[PDB]
Formats: sequence, structure tokens, C-alpha cells
Amino acid sequence: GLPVMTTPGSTQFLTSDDFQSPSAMPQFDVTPEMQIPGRVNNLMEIAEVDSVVPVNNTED
Amino acid sequence: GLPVMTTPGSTQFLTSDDFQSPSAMPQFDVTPEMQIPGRVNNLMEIAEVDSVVPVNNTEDNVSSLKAYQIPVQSNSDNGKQVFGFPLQPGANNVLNRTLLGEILNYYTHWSGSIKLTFMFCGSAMATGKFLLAYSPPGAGVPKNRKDAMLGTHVIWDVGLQSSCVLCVPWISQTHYRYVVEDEYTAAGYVTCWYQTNIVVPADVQSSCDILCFVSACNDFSVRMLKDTPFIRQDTFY
Amino acid sequence: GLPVMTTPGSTQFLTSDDFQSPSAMPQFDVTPEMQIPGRVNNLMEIAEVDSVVPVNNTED
Amino acid sequence: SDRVRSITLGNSTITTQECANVVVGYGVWPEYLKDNEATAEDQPTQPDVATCRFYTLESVQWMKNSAGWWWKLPDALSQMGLFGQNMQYHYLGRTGYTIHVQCNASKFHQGCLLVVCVPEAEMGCSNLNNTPEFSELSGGDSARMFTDTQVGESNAKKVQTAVWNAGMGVGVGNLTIFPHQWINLRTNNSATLVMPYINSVPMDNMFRHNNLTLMIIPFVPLNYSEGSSPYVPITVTIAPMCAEYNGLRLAS
Amino acid sequence: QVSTQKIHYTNINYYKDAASNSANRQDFTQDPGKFTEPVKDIMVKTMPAL
Amino acid sequence: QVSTQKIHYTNINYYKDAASNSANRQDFTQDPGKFTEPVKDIMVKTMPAL
Amino acid sequence: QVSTQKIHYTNINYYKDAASNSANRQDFTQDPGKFTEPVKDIMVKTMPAL
Amino acid sequence: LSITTPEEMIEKAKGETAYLPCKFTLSPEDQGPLDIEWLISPQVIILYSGDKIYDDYYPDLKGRVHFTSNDLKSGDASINVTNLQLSDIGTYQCKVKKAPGVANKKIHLVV
Amino acid sequence: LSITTPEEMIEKAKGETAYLPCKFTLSPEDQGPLDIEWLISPQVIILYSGDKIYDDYYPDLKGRVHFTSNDLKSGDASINVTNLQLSDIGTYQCKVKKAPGVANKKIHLVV
Amino acid sequence: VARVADTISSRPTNSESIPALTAAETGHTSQVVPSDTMQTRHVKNYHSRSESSIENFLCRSACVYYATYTNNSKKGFAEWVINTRQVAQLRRKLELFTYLRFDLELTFVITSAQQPSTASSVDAPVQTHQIMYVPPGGPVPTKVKDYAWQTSTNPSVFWTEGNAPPRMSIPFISIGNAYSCFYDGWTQFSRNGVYGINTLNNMGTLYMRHVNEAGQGPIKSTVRIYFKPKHVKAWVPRPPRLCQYEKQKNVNFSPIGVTTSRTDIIT
Amino acid sequence: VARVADTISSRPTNSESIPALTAAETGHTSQVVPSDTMQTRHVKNYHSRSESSIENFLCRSACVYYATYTNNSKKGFAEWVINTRQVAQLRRKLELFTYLRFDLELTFVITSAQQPSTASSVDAPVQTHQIMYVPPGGPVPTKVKDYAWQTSTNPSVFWTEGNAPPRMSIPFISIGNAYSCFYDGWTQFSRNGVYGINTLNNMGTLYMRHVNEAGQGPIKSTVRIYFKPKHVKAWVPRPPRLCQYEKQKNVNFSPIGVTTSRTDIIT
Amino acid sequence: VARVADTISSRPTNSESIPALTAAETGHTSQVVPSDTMQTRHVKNYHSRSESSIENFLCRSACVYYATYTNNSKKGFAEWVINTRQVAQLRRKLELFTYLRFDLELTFVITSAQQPSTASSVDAPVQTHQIMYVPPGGPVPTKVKDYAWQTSTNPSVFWTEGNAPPRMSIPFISIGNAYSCFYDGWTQFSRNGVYGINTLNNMGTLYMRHVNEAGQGPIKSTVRIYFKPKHVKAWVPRPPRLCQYEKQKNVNFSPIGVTTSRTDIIT
Repeated sequence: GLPVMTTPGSTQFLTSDDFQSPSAMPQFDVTPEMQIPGRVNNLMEIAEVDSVVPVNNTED
Repeated sequence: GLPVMTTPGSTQFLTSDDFQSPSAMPQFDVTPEMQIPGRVNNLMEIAEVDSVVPVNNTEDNVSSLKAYQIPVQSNSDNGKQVFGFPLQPGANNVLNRTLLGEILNYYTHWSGSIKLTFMFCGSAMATGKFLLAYSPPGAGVPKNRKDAMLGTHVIWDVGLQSSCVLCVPWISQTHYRYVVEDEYTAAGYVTCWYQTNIVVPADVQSSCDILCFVSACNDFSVRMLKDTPFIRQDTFY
Repeated sequence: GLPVMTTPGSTQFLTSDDFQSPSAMPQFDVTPEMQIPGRVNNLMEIAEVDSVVPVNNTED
Repeated sequence: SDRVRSITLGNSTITTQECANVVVGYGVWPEYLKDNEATAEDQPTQPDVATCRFYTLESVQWMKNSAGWWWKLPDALSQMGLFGQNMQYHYLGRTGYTIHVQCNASKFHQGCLLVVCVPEAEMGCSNLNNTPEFSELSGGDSARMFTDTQVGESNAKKVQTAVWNAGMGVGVGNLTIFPHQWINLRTNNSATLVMPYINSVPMDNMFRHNNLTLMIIPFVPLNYSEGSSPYVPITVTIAPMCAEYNGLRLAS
Repeated sequence: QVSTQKIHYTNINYYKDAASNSANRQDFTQDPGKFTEPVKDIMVKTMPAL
Repeated sequence: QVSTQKIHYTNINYYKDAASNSANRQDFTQDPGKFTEPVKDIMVKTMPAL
Repeated sequence: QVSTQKIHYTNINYYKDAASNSANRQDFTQDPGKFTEPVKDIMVKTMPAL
Repeated sequence: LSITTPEEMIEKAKGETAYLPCKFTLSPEDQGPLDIEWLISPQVIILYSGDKIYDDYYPDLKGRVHFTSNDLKSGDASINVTNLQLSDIGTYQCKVKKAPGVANKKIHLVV
Repeated sequence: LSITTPEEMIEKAKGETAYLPCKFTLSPEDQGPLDIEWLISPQVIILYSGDKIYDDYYPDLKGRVHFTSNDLKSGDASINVTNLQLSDIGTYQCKVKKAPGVANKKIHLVV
Repeated sequence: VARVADTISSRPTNSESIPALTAAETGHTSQVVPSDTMQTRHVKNYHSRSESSIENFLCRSACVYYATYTNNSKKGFAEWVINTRQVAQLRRKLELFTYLRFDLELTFVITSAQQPSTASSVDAPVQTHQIMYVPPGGPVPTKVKDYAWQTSTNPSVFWTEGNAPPRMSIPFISIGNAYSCFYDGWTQFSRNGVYGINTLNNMGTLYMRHVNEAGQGPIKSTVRIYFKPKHVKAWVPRPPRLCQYEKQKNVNFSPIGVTTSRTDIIT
Repeated sequence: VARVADTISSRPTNSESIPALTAAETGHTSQVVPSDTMQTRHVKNYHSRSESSIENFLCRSACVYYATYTNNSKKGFAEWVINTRQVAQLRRKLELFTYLRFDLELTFVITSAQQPSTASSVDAPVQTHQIMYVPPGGPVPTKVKDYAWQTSTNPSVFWTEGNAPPRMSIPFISIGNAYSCFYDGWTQFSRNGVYGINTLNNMGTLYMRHVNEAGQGPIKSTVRIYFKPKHVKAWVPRPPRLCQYEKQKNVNFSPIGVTTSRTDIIT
Repeated sequence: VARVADTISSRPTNSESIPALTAAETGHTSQVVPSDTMQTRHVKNYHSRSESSIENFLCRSACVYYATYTNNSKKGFAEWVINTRQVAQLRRKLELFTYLRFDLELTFVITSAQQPSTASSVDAPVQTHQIMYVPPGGPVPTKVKDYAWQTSTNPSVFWTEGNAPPRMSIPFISIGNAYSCFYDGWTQFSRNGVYGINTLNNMGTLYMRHVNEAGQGPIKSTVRIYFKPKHVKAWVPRPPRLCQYEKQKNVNFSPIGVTTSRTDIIT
């Protein structure tokens, strides 16, 4: 019978929260990963790649 | 399945609570701080700063710069009163809008002593002496120079220097005092009398003026934070 | 996401309970105490004090 | 003694026989930008003798029925030689000023001034709907003045120049919380302040942001007997210190 | 933190004040020697009071 | 983690950010020496200012 | 278990799976050397490309 | 709020001036606007609302009543009843209401 | 949104062209579709909704008003009032509404 | 442990040390124990005086005041100055001492009651109440639809129905070093005006109101306030109040006999 | 501990070291203590300046803005740009400084109110509200029945009645190194247009709406928003605002005397 | 820490090492830094690329699909195959990569709405919903009053109104080693039939229904489903989708210009 108090901010669903959750299928063994080439790890590995600029729009 | 029990005081929103909260944007990297000069760290670094006192209100010198000039002229008779006002630094209509006043008007209990710097902004050949007295409460206001020199007082002389800091002491039964206008915790009165007349050479004006500042000593403190009674609002802007 | 269960006896206000509570004014510095004479510490320091007994009531 | 000072910068010098101490900002002395705080991606330029000197603004007359004066600081030096010239070709730039105001009188006059340098002074218009235009908010090394009467309402884009509110809607007495000095014609002759760079970003443009304001408000008005000099002028001379700029471009 | 009861029991303080802690209930100390015998000279039981 | 109050009290951080911690309430430090005396030469109390 | 945040913070795993743990949010590692310079011979900056 | 004497007995002769005092002090917990009333039970006879006086309410007493002090916001609600007559016997209620306090004074005038 | 001058006084002579400008800038928090109105208080006189103009609303002013700039989505809502007459005295309201901001301009024209 | 003292054995003596006769004039209460006037057996005593201490005698909640305020009305809202003089079951427990010092633990038990509505198909959602605390000197609201409520930095609490009653803790807020449950002496140096009134124990007001609007039918509510003196220390005990209280300010009373009477002195 | 300094004893001196006379021209405030102009006793001082610090002065929630939106209507939903200029009880506490830096803790107190329905036997289940936060630049919804609400990656919170009020925390989101409560200078290099407007403190909008549908009778709701500046640091103090605010954008005002007046200089 | 690199000082050189001229034919993007074409100052850089990582870019919930089902009707119940192709605000964030691998965190936001009942004095208790998950291949129910609902060993969740929205976690359920957001190639060895259809990402269905009965008046409900890809790893990036989607199965589109146009090349 531990005493607790519920602070404001309970029973709400924040769109960008990170909490644990009960598993739907327990003891599911996923398939082992494969060394697929071309692994991105940060979207700043895409800003480094050149791309032509449409700098002659001129409406036609 | 831990067993818990919910104590009274749950699912409430206390206006002045301190709890943790889930972040809205995780892993936000704030911009690094900069050593900006003039960092305040305690609102008692503002009560230490002098500010002129509008001690000449008179219902028409208020809507002008004349509220801060104290009339001092070459009298004929000796022992006249220059000014005088009760000392309630949160309720009086003189020490109210000074820089000490808008810091006191957020708290309720204060303490400590108060300094009162005066500055003779007159001519350069004129002299004189004034008696700055602070009579603790219990009786009325002093009415004769013979009466006010019984309390605590300094006998100011004007020379090369141009100031004299009457520091009202902390003489009170309670460890604090209310900032609202009360009667159980009055704080006395402040007066200022002619010690000797104001004499001047020829071809020099006889109407001089005096400014008066106010501040707190290094043992000031406040308590019991509230909101100010000065700023109103009817609809949003 | 700790799992808890609420036992009976929750969301009740017992008149003689002792729990902690959120402060209304935080960091309030109380005034220091004073050695006021005559400090009672147990109501059995009052039963020890004599008091005359009205043992002649007689309705008048 | 303890009354004389001798300030020198670049190739100019200021000497005063009678004056009070010098108030140095919020306790910091103006210096260049450290590299922990720098944000520009390129290298800044530092003239360091061509700009760091004493420019002298125009004069103002202290009549008996005077009200006040104000200058917007990194705007008043817009036309003073190499400072104004480097203020145009670049895009960023930080400075730190050494303001000095000087008004001398005999031993038979009386008066007092409040030399305050309010940072980030935002002013309010006469009409509650509009905002003051640029022409009437500042002038090139020229002194705009306060008034003793409340400005009327039918004016479209003007400044509310009621002096007992300092134009900012704040009580005029509480202005002493900013760095300041009192020009008191009894004992004082000159007031001097050393104001560092106060802003929330390490550098900024200088044509769009007047991040200081030097105000002068006569508390005890000037007064004299018949015979003495009826004309007492005031003159302020400002001097940048530790200036540097970035981002060359065309003139503008 | 951990103390005895009327076995043991555990108490932990959460908030950062002093007026938020629970009641004490365990300040058992008395001294009637200032209400019963507030006299200057000591009074012995056996010998007469005069 | 465990610190003193206005006895002791215990605080534990749960979330993995910095803007989620509770208020500090305990940064007691002041230095009016930059608002009261912002002058270049030191001013001694006793000796006159000039 | 206990690690640093953006001071410290404490995390405890309760359920007996792996897809129940909270998000990681702290895998800070990048290597653009496979998208920017995917060439066979090394290219030095200063010397010309041919 | 607090009145110094919530009720008393006053005696005056016909043709004199009747002093019906009403003093009070202000506790710290009072910060609202001021309101002062005056009743009669043989009906308002004079009001003080918004720092302005409204006192033409009782036709039997026209001009025969007016406040004394010039500092009505300091604890003075007394009225100057002049030219006492025989139809002026009745209990008076000095009802002052400053948020959030209230206090009364029952002046039973007999002649 | 913000208009440069929410109200002013303009004076022109009868038979001239009347310039009633309406400038604005766009804060970052504005990303909705654009809407610009024009009122008169002696009633819409010209609209700009969906990047197309609808301006046949006031029979007294037919063709006597038309926008000036060719970049109406850049901060130009000014109108070119031509051939001023005596029945054209009245206050104008340049009501621009871009989600989620709103700003007006009260042009009181006198002749 | 706070155990009471046991009793020690005795034997029939015949000596000149009389413990019975003493002098009650000296204001010194007797100190004899039954082992000094008769033969007693050595009885170990395990009784404990724990449940008679101060914190076991005072730290129990007690209703102080309760007000009602209707929803469908202008300025329907309750104010109350904070004082313990009003309820008598708690007032008497605090008069046993003169100078108390404690911190507090409020608790509000808010209830509602549907009023005689007149329209058809009345249905209202859950309600939300606000309990605003104004220190002595702050600005006070005048009506419910006012801007002193939201735009304020006073301590307030928001609560909605169907949950646990709210509760906040208040530390020792006073000017002196103890609350004075008695104060003989005027409050003006001229010795006029009210008699037993003191600024030492003032605590402010309490403003409460609804947060919802008037949907279709009025709702009168009710709030009850409960104290709980903790960490208490008492000084200078005092005899208990006998005559019935009559007012909340002073200690006025009407004289009444000491005790109820019996038929004869020997019965 | 932040204790204040005690006072040291003194003796009646007669010397050439005058602490009283100084020069106020130097802009250097006095530094005397009562022990230098009179005889004082050595008083240990235990007072503490803790409850006057910055984080004890600002970290208290204050209502900022509140809007209403009906259920049974098209585009019944509330928008609001995030700014503290609108309420005056909090605006004035933030003008005392020029450059502030704090992270935030919002809190929404949502209430409902049944509208004058017309059908018979009206009964609605519990309601659910959504409070969507759009950064500056994102796409904004146009009506309630729109697909910018669900299919979005902005931070939003879902809340239903009868529970604790929602609350999220927002870190220091700005372009510079401090929020600027004042900014003198235009925003166009040509020095035209609005005067005191800055991109430095923009924070986006807030869109709120119902999630249920129109069952049988309209329901107007109401949401109140509460700030709480934490971890705050203040720079360059400033005198307090005297004249009454008139607008939310600029600092316009009407001139008003410095203080209320008295009858004579000696009273 | 993931800090960005600072910039180093430079001096005006005159040499044969040209960093500016390179050959873009080699498909090798440039690698110059401003310190190589102008004079720069040594600027310490504290910026961090943390809030641009993959798990900070994807792990944010987004509505996927929402259906309605009336109470007072036969077979009033909602079915849905599990796929992310339907909503476009989330579809586009998953097309930036080709082979993703993540475990999921669903969340259902169920609401109700009272329908236009006809009887008098309608009053219903709280409702209870069931959200049944059928793996690919299991038996599917045909109506609400069916015995495939209770007597089943599939993962389902029971939820009642007025509480927190339910939430379950689903691990990486696939046949290959990554979900394929694209698959060029038919699904029959004869190269007939549908074009871009793959068994690799199938996840089953979702059946939802009421648990209560028809008391007196119909109740239409609504359920919204929210994804949250955690532990995600992405492979083979891809340019972002430009033309507007038209179907949920294939990638059909109508051709549209590359960018919006301007008046002239020099403006």
C-alpha cells in the first residue's frame, strides 16, 4: 500500500513521448539482420550530396 | 503489479508546484550562452540602487519634474520645517513609485534598514546646515525643532561634498513589517529642519533646491511573494 | 512505464492521516524561534497541577 | 590630486581639471570578441586607430525652460569620418563607447543634469495606433529634445515627449538603475561613462538597431542672477572603442 | 530514514522544503518540574515543608 | 541526488533531457558590486570621496 | 542503467522483451564517406582531380 | 474592518446638533474599494460610493445631514445631524463595506 | 501581419488621383492563404481571394478603383482612386487576413 | 518510549518523616506516591503517555468554515478571511495555550448541487473549481468575469470533481515568533478603538469560483476547509474556556455557574 | 544559505573619518551601515534572502490567454500565436529585465459548457480535445474536418475530461542567446514599416479543436494556458512600467503623473 | 556528442595547390571548406547534429487511418488491413528510404458520439470497446454477435471511456530482413497481374466493435490509429516524392513541373 500522488500531466497522450509499453506478441524472435550496403545514419549524409538546381524557371 | 494508494491531493494543478514534465521536443540543442554584461541574480541587487523620491507632490507639481525638487530658500526666522513624511515604504504615497517601492509591492513582509541620501543642488557660494531627524512612532509627528532633535538625527553641513546619508535604523518589535497601510506596525516619521538659515552673497539666487534618494542597507530582506495592486486590465491587447 | 495497482482505500480523505504535501509557498524562511518560558510538551504536565474542587454545589 | 583626469584615444585627448570619477558600465571593460563566442564564418577587420577616437557632436543650449535631450548612439556617429564609412560598407559590427559630456559654469550659477545611457530604449508614439517614424526618432549627431507639455493626439507619427515619463512610459525618477552620472554645477564639471557592448547577439547590423540612447534630463533647472552669462552650452563627445566589422558588400 | 514503530518502517523525503514533511508523532519528552515545583529552594518529600 | 532542504530529501531524474528537470530554487548567490559601485577607482568608506 | 542527458538520469527496464524498451535517441554516429566520396582511388583536396 | 462601538445610547435635546460618530480602522487584509451607507428605522439617507457622495435620498432630511471629516477614507463616517426635531427617533446603521470586510454600528437615537 | 500606419489623414483636391496605400510585412508564423478586403463607411469595394480579383461590388465606384502593384502577395494592398468627387468622403478599412494573422488600416479620406 | 514510573514495595514504618502533611501555601503541588502512605506491591508498569502528547492531540483535521456560491448569477463566488475563531470545536483546543507555533495543511472538500432548472434536457459536464489565495495586501477580485483571477502570481489550485480532495501545505507565516491566541491591549497608541485585535496572526483571504460557464441550469456548490496543525509547539498553558462564546472577535460571554449542581453535599 | 550580514558594535568616536558625507555625483551609491552613524549592539541576524531570488520570483504559473470554440459549427476551433505581451499581470514581471533566458512548462485547463440545445433527451459522452502546436513555418489547418490534423508530425497532446490538466515542457527555442523583451530599431534595412518587431522570440501557433462529432446539442469549450519560466537567468535590469499599456505590439501609452499626490509637503 | 567541426584560420597564400577547381564528372562531390578560398578566423563551433538523426526524425506518432461504426445496427464494426500507404503526411517520410527496419508502438484514440435517438429519457452507461488483431491467415469475424471474438487466442485489448488511450507494442514482424517501401517486379512467375505488390510487409487486419448492447439510442464511435517507428535503421536513401499521390497500391501520378516559376532568370 505505497502512497502515491498523481501530478498534472497524467492520462494524456503526448505525440512525441518515449515510454515503455507492454508487448503484443511476447518472445517473438525477429529475423537476423543483414549487412545491406548503403546505410544512412543521419539526415546530414544527404545534404552532402550534390543535386542540380533549377535556376532557369522562366515559366516555360 | 506493485500496490499503490492515491493520497488526497491528486489530479490537482497547484499554481506554484515544481515537478518534472515530458519534453515536447526531445534532443533539442539550445544555443550556447554568451557572457552578456549586467547579470542580476537576486532582486536585492535592485533595492541597493538609489532613485530620487517624489517628495513635493502638492497635487500640481506631480505632472512635471517639480515633484523631485525640495524648496529651500533664505528664510527670515530660524527653525522652520523643510519637509516631512511618514515612513511606510510600500503604502505611503511618496516612497511608493521609487525603485524600492516597486520591489516591495511584490512582497508583503520586509525588514532591514533604509538609507536616505540627500544632495544639495544649489549654488556654489551658498552654505547652511540642516537637521535630518527620524522620530520612531508612539507619539505624533514632531512639531518643533526642539522636539525632533530628541530622536535620532544628523546635523548636516554643506561644503565641498554635497551629500549626507541619514540611515534610518531598524527599530521594531517584530522581525518584519507589513507593506500595506497598517497601524500595529508603524515605522515612525522623517523630518528635516533648518539648523541655520541659508545665506548667500549678492547677485546669487536665494531659491535653492535639494534632491533626495532612497535605498536599502546590506541587511534588507523580503518574504511572502504576492502580486502588485498597480496594474489593471479589462480585455486582452 | 512502471506497472502499479491501486489498492482499496484510494482517493479518500482520512481525517487523521499523516502524509506529505506540496508546499504552497516554496523557500519561505520562517522567523527564528525564541526561548519563551513555560513550554508544555505533554498534556500530562497539566494534570499534575492542583485545582480547587467545587464540592459544595447545593444548587445555590 | 584626485580631481583631474586625462583620457586619450587614437590621436585625440580629453583633459578636465575638475571632474568626478569615471563609471565603467556594468563592471566590464570593452574588449574584442573571444573565439568561444564568435559566430561569423570569416575574419573581421580592425582599424583600431582610424575609428577609436573622440568625435564631437553638435552643441545644445541650456535655456532656463529646458526639458531634455537624447541621442541614439550608434546612429549619431553615422557621418563622422572613418567610423561612418566603415559602418556602411560592412554588414555586422560591434563597438564599445566612452561617452563624455561636458558643461561648465561659474560659481554663481546653479543647476544639475542626469547623464544616463539607457540600453535598448524603445520609445512610444503620440498616437496609440501608430509608431514613431525614423525622421523624428533620431538625428545625425543632432539632439532631439523632450518637452514639458503632453503632445497632442491629432499627430500621426510623432514621439510622446512628456519628460516626466522619459518617453518610454517609465517613471523618470527610476532611471538611475542604469549607469549614470550627475552633472552638478556646484562641484562637478564633466561626466564620463564607459559602456561595453550590450546585446543578445555577438554582432549586429548598425543601420537597423540603435542599441543605446544617451539622455540628458535637467532635474534642478538652470538659474542665475542678472548680469551673469545667459548662454550656457552643453557638448557631448563620444568615442568608440574596440570596434570590428564583418561581411563586406557594396555601399548602401 | 529507517526507524522503529509502535519491527521497522521506512520513510523517504521527496519535496525540497521543511513544512512538507509528515507529522513527527514521536517527540516523547516531558518535564513537569517547571509546573509542579516552581520554587526557589528544593523541597524534599519526607521532611516537613517548614 | 540527495541534498538538504530548508534533514534531507531525495531527488531522482527520470527523463533523458535537461528542460524536464524540476526548478532549481537553490541558486543562492548575489554580487551587487556591479550595480552599487560601478566605478574605476576603489572608493573607501571612511575617507572622503574627493 | 544510469547515463547522462542533454547531470544524470536513471532508466530501469521492466518488461522481459526487447521491443518494449523506450526509444534510443542517443545513437550519434555518422559517416558520409560512403555517399560523398564513393570512388576507388583516394581524392586529395589540394592537388587537381586529373 | 471594525467599528469602535457597535451600539450605544445617545441623548440630545430638541433644537441641538446631533453627533452620531462612526469610527473604524483597516486590517491589512482589506484592499478593495470603499463603501459607506447610513440607514434609519423609524431607508438610505446618505451614500459614499466611488469617492463621491450621493445624499438626496430621505425627503424628511434634506441638507439636515452631512459628513464631518475631509478624510473619509481614513476611518471617519460620522454625520452632523442639525436642528433635532421629534420625528427623528429611530435606530441608525452605519454600514461600511470594504472588500472583503464588513462592519456596522447601531446608533439608537432617543430624544 | 502588421500594417505600417493603422490610421492617418489624407487630403486631396477634387479631380485628382487619390493614393490610399496599404503596406505590410509577413511574420514567420504566417503560412496560410492570402485574403485582402477594402471597406467604406459613408460595404466591400474590391476583394482579393484565391489570387484572383473580384471588384464589382460598389455601384458608385465602377472602374474608379484598382490595385497598383503586380506583386500583391508581397505587401502591397494599395488602391488607385481616380477622379475624386464630393461623395467620396468616408473611412476606409484595409482588412488583410492571412492565417493566422490579421491587420487593418483606417484611412479617413477628407476632401 | 515515554513510559510511566512503576511502583516500589513498602513496609509498615513508624518514623518522624511524614510525607503526607505538607504546606499547600507555597504554591508547590504535592509529590507523594501511594507507596508512601500504604503498603504496595512492586508492580511493573508498561503504560505509555504517547497518545497524550501535543502532536497527537492537535494534528487532526477539523472543519473551519464553509460557504456556498451559485453558478448562474453575477459575482457568484465565495470569499473568506483566514482565521480559526469561527468554529468552536477547534477554537477551544487552541485556547488551552497562549503562544502556538505550527505549519498548516489545508484540505478542501468541494461538493455540488443541481438547482431547480427550468429548461428541458439539462445536462452539464464535469465542473472545475478554482481556490485563489490572496496574501494580506494583494489585489482582490470584484466579480467572477475579472482579470485578477488568471493574470496573477498568487498560489491557487485547480480541481475538478470526482477526484481526491485538493490539499496544500502552508509554512509558519507570521511576523513574531508565535501565533498569539490572546492579546490584551489596544492597537492604537492612543488606546482607542477595537480591543483584542492583532496583526500577528493575519493570513490573507480565500477567493473561490467556478471555471465553467452557465450552460443551461444553475449549480450551487459548497466548499469545506480543514486545518491540520503540524510541527506544533505550545507555550504558557491556560485554563479551558467555560462560558459559551458569543462573538468571533473578542471573548465576550454571559456569566454561568461553575458546575451543574447536586441535591446535597453528602450525596 | 544566503544569509544577510549582522551588525557590529560601535563606540562614540570623534575623528576625521566621516562616513556620512560623500559625493553622489560619482554615480556611486552610498555604502554606509547604521553602525557608522550611531551606537549599535551586536545583533546576530538570521534573516535569509532566499525567497527573493530570480527563480523564486518568476517560476510561478500565470494565465496568458484563453479562447472559446463551439462544437456544432463549421471551423469551430481556436488558434493563437505564442506571445506573452497580452496579459498584463505577467507582462510587467518580464519587463523588469531586458534579456531573459528560460525554458517553459505549459499547462492547459480545459473546460466545457453545454449550449442551449433544442432536441429532447440530450446526452453526450465524455469529450476529447486536441491541442496542436505548429512551429513557425509549418502548414496551418483551415477547418476542423481537415487532414493536416492527424497526418502530422508536430507535437500535439490528446486530453479527455475529468482528468488532470495536461502539461508539456518546451526548451529554450530561439535564434539568439536570450529572448529580448525590448528591441529598439526597425526590421527592414530601409527603416520603414513596423518599429519594435523581432523574429528572435517567435514560437509558433497553437491550434485546438474537438475530436468528437456533433451528437445532438452544441458544446462550447474553453482553454486556459499557463506559463512557468524555469532555469531562468536575467540580464540588464530595467525600471518598472508605470503608464498603462494600450497595445500588444508596441509600448504606446498616455502620460500620467509620477505618483498620487498629497495635500502639503510637510504632512 | 555529434559535434560539427570548427573552422581553422588561414593566411593569404599564392601557390599551385588549387582547392577550388575540381572535376564534377567523377561523381565525387566537392569537399572544400570556406577556410580554403578566403581568410577565416578560428571559430569554435558548438552546434550539434543530434536533432537530425534518424530516431529523432521518425519516432513521432502520426495518424494512419480512422473508421466509424454505429452501435444500433447489424455488423456495426470496423475492419482495416495494416498498411502505411494511406495517409500522405507519413507515407512521404517513409519513402525517403528503401529498406526500413523498425518495431512499432500503436495507439488508439477512441471517441463516441450520440446519434439522433427518438425515445425519451435516453441514458447510457460508460462504453467498452474491443480492438481485435488478426494475423494474416487467421479466421475473420462476420458480424458483431459472433463467436470468433471471445473464443480466440489473438492479441486484443479491452478499453473503456474516460481513461488513457490504449497502447501496445509490436516487434519486427516480417519475412525478410527489412520492410520494402518499394518493390519493382511482378508477383507471379509468369509476369502477369498486379505490379508492385509484396508479401514482405503484410501485418494482418484490425477488427473493432462495441461490447455493450443497444440500450435505447444508437452510438456512433470513431477510432484513430497512431504509429511510432522505434529502433529504426534505414538503408539506401531515395529522393523525395514530388508528384501528388493518386492511389494507395502503386505509385501512379500526373506529370508536374519541377518547381514554381519566376519572372526572369536574373530576378
